[PDB]
Amino acid sequence: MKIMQVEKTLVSTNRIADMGHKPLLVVWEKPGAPRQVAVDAIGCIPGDWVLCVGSSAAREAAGSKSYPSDLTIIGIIDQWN
Amino acid sequence: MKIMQVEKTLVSTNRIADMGHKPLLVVWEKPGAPRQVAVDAIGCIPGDWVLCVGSSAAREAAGSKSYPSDLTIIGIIDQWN
Amino acid sequence: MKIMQVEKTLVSTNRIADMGHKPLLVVWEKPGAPRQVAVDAIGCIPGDWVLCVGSSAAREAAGSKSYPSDLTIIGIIDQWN
Amino acid sequence: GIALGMIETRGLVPAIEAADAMTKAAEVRLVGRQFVGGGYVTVLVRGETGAVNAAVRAGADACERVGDGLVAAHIIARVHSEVENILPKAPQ
Amino acid sequence: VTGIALGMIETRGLVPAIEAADAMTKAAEVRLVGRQFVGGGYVTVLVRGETGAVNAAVRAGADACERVGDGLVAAHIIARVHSEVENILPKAPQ
Amino acid sequence: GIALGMIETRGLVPAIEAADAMTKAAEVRLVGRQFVGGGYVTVLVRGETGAVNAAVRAGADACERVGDGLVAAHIIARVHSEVENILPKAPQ
Amino acid sequence: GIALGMIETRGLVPAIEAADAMTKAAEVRLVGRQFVGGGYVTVLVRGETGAVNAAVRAGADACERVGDGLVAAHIIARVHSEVENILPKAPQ
Amino acid sequence: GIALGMIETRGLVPAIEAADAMTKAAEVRLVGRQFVGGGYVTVLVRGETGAVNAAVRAGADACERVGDGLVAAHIIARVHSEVENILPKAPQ
Amino acid sequence: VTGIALGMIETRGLVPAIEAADAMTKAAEVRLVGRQFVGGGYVTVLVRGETGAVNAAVRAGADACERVGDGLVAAHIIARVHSEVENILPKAPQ
Amino acid sequence: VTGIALGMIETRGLVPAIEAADAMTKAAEVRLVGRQFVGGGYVTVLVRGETGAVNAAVRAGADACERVGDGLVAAHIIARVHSEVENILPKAPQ
Amino acid sequence: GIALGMIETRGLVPAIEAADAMTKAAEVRLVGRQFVGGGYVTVLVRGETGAVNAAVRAGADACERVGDGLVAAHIIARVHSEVENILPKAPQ
Amino acid sequence: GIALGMIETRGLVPAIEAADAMTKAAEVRLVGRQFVGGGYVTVLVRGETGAVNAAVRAGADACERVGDGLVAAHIIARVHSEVENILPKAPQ
Amino acid sequence: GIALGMIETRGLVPAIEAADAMTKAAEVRLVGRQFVGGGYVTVLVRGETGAVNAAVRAGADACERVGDGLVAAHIIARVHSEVENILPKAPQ
Repeated sequence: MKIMQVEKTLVSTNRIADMGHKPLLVVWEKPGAPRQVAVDAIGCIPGDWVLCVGSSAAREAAGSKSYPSDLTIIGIIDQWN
Repeated sequence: MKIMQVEKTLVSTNRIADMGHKPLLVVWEKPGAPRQVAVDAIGCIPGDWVLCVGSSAAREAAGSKSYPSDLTIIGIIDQWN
Repeated sequence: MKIMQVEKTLVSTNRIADMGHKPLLVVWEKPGAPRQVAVDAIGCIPGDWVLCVGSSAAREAAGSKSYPSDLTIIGIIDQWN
Repeated sequence: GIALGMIETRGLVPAIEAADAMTKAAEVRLVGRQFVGGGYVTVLVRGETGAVNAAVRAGADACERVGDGLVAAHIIARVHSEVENILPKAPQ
Repeated sequence: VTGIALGMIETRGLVPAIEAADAMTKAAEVRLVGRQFVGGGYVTVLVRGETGAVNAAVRAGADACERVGDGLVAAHIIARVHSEVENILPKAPQ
Repeated sequence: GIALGMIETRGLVPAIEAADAMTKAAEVRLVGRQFVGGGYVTVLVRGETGAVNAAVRAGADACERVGDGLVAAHIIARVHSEVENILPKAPQ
Repeated sequence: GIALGMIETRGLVPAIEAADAMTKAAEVRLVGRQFVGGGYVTVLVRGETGAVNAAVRAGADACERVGDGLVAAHIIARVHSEVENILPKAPQ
Repeated sequence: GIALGMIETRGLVPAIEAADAMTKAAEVRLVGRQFVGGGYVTVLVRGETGAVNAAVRAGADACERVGDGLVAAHIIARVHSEVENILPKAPQ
Repeated sequence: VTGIALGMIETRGLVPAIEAADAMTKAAEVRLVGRQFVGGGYVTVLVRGETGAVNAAVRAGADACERVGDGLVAAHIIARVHSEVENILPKAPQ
Repeated sequence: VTGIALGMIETRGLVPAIEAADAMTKAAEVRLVGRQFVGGGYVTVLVRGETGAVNAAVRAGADACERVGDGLVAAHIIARVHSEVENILPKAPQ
Repeated sequence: GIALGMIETRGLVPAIEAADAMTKAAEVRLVGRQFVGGGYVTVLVRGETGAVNAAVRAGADACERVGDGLVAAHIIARVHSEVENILPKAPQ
Repeated sequence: GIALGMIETRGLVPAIEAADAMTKAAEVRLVGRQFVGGGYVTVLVRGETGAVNAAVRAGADACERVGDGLVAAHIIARVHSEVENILPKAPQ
Repeated sequence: GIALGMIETRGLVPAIEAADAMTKAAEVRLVGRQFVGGGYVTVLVRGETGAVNAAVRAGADACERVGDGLVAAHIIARVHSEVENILPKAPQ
């Protein structure tokens, strides 16, 4: 898992129906680092430090074994800087 | 698998219930390297050199086929520097 | 798959029981490159150039569908420099 | 954006969860939380049509299983000028 | 008491809500910030604090009020509240 | 005394009967009557622990059969200081 | 942190394993190991509420299957000042 | 107050939980925690009769389901002067 | 309070023993001379006094503690104690 | 003998514990650092050493003491002990 | 204290036993013993509410099995001033 | 002799009987009597291997039927030097 | 390291495979290959205890399915000084 900071929300209206209703967030390891998009399974605000899991675990973390995700937020770190 | 050094513990109170009771540790390949978070399946102290497995093997190493993990500590290296 | 050179052996006495009896080797793409640990499914000596497979294929290559490995040596290259 | 999204719940806890989920899901503005009466609570957001669509879907998903649950989740992409007189502009 | 996490408990009637508020404040280091009469008999009590404290408080309050009067309706925790929702969250009980 | 007694009823007539019963049964102070909504009415008393116990018992017994009846009867021996902010001080 | 976590086991080996697991899981301080009598052993930790919660959960999970097993795993987020007089401050 | 409250549990974790519950429920003083032997643990409080009644009720309810559970919960309103010699004054 | 008779009550746990001691001292003119933690959960309380007083006290204590906690184990009276046993009998409760 | 790994064996009674300690110390290069009377019949013996030595010692001790007296309760190994637990671990047998 | 405790028995021996039990159980004042007629005997105590509750409970338990037994055990937390004229002040 | 004999019994009377039996049966030294806890008692002797074998056999036979009986009887011909630190030297 | 590991096989091919697997698995030294007689062949390694454990496990796994198979796989962590006189120091 990686420690990442939530930057902003992301909306894709024509995304595939397999994505369900889950929201999407733009995350990076630090400001200026390469951007990635994660499925928000917790509900996070910009500036939050979050735990993100990839590989096949992200699919089940996002809701189902066949969910189309390779990066899912699974928790907010209590204290981090 | 990767050889990494345990830095410190990590707590996420609002993490998803699929994570169970397993503890989390911050690991890196060396001091100053990018940080990662692993599920501690062994029980390790800071400064320990540990073996970490990713991909789908980390899920089963952490306890179950559907566990939400992509990095799990599976052993402490007997002698390493 | 990656071409890597075997450096030395690695022993973790308290490793999880799911690892079975398989030995572990330290491998790198070249001397001085970042180190990785692979399950030795062939039997290799230091200095050997070997073929290493990752992802979910390493699990089955190491012995079973649920083996905890993300890097397994699956052959020794006949001639390489 | 001038689109409108609203979610109605039974009780205040699912309504708060729905509003939180919507505002976290997209760039929408929470313009009202109305105590309808008899236990109904409605939360309303404004924004661009796609943002409101995403926010309402996420909020309905989040609040479906909280408390006494969800009653309605609706999106109006183009609001007639007459309805703006009954739509609140800021929460209280 | 610091922290920006939010804990909410909804009950049917005021007596279980008061019991839940007492249980939460006794169980953890949280601030009682509001009691709201929703309508139709629903009453909601809200607390603020750190995430762990709010978690413990909400658990204790739900357990305490589940058997009082007409019972418990909802018990929820939000670790981080969006700034938009703070406009509809009460700041002092009054 | 700082103990808290609480009786909730369906309707106002059982609530008034309960308040009369408690205040006659023990030396307690009637500090509030709240219209909760949906027909619930709550009456609150303060006093010493034993007085409040006796008063709540008497009030529940008196109001259990009046009108639509009694919903809850609860005693809190020692109230946390935070909860004091949501309790009325005088029966306005 | 002033929260309190405790784990009770049958025997000393599961208690030691539980204490080790808790202290490895979170930033908590082991303040006592008590031989209760009749085989019971209790280990107590102090720290911030979330840290103690994580530590106690991990310790219970770790010590459940060791020796004669686990008896109790409890967390008290806010300890009354009276109980501090019976809580140990450092192990022996 | 000179009433005496007493809760006996199997193990130390339910005893600590009971002590916390009583001291939070009423204005009572925790005067002792005794390791009886064989796993029994007893916690004693002193205070006014009604406060002690409320505290013992709360402690029994809280500790009945923790660990190996509750053994006894007893209240003595007025203690004979001879019995004071076997009761601790402070929780050492 | 005079008398050299001995009254003993054994219980499982401390709460029934304390209840028995209170009952004995309230019932008769006896002195509470000791509470002993035997081990394994046994607790014994001992009183001294005249034979009739000790008899009444032991009866009352057994009746009172038989239903408290884990209950009563033994209730016995010795009218005259041999001087050898006084070496193992406690003199003050402490 | 160096090493900071910990090996523990719990038995019912002292005779199996002594047999286990003898077996461990004969089987591997470990130091016997303590024998503890837990209460209720439990006895625990603790050894320190390298991880492999402690593993071998604990295996041998469990095998040896499993059939002596009232038997074996627990056999556990901790490769690295947190510094907090060292405060409750004995340093010398005595 | 101005609470009133009352125990009625069939015969004088259970009444005396009940009076002894209440006065030993709590700090209450025995203010009267009345020969009602037909074999009824009533004993009355005054004191604080909790003390009177404990005393009446103890007296009922003690006298329930003595002689012809117990008839009634009642507690009035606060006595109306008119009723004071029919209650004895001292046990003549 | 440096062999070690060990007899564990339930209670002290069988332990004393076993110690008497071993010390009478062979030329062994009684080096300790340990109250293990929970009723277990262990008696330890030292001497030459054959003497210790005879002594342990005699002690087990003698104590097997006394009181609550015998738990274990074990002989270690040669004790590792590390184990000497947990064995008593004199029967205090 | 002074630990000892040995593997016994039926035939020389599984013995050679076992020795190769052990020496490849860990940092151990092959000190002997003994033709026991009747087809038994034994290979012995020395090293640190953990290294020998890993080597023996890997060698047993490797040679289990070769030729007539494996007979024994054993690890002695601490070798008595007497056995060193029958242990070979270097292969032939």
